[PDB]
Amino acid sequence: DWGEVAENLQEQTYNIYLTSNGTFRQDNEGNENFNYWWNAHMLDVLIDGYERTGDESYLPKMKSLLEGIEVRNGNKYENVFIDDMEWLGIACLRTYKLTNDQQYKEVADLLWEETKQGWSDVHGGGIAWKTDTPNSKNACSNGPAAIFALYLYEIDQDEEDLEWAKKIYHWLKDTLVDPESGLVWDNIDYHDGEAIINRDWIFTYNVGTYIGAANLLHQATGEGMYLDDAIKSASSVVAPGELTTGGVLKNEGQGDGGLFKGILVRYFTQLALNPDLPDGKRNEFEEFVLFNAETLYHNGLTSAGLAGPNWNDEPSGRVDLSTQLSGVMLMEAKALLE
Repeated sequence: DWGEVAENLQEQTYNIYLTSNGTFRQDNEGNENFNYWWNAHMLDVLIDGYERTGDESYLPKMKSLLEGIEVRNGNKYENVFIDDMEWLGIACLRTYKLTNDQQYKEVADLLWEETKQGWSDVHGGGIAWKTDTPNSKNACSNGPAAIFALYLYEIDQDEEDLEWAKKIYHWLKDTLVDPESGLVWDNIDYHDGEAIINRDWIFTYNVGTYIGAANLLHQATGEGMYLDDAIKSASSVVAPGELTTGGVLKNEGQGDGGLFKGILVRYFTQLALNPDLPDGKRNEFEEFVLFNAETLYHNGLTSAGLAGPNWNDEPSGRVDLSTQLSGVMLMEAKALLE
């Protein structure tokens, strides 16, 4: 069953990438480089496993990871990459909602304060990409920020957190979202004195976090406009276009790009579980997840359980942790859809 596929990928990922301090190394060829936001998504994958199985063995692995991230980041959680902080904050609030472990909440609160400090009037709003790159406002430092704020609002029910979610999402939609397709451009930045939007870089995980934010805003407010937003973006993901090759989410390389597919699948799946989704869209989205899962399972996984950047070809060399996490995420999402 899909659950057993996901469990096997979980075990393989853990054993191949485990390294010092309960964190996870950059690749399977001995590169020990610490990648903060990849390890945040490893936390996300471990939570996926815990939620599926209820197996208590996930909990020490999660906790060690949380603490190891702090150590390998220089004995602090703050990072000059603001998107990094947002991703870890999301994982921490997910875990808090599931375990009530206050250590995760305290980390998330620190990171939320860091995140808000990244907002500025450059380009009319939005959270900066990095604390030393204030003039770049990126989909990956805003979509996740809106999700982070929505999890915080769901938990502490402080209205200022929903205010923040709405502010962030409104700026994102106005600036970086194509009004017709709902695809999401990577960033707006100043280059040689002038403001440029990179429309060439349409990445899976940016439309993914836009969908995720839209879906959570729908759940936080009830307003159908958010669900319509989510549906338009997701429908453009399913239909043939820039993000698919033969009905399969495209190869976006390794390194950071290796993780992009998995993040889209995560939030795509959360949309498909939205109770107010029309039945036809639900069936279509579930089918899309199944088709990608089948394709990776039969054509992309090496015998040892490693997924490559192209879910249709087995990798023959280095596999970065990010790439592998995307495969694990797809399988956990399929299992979640039963």
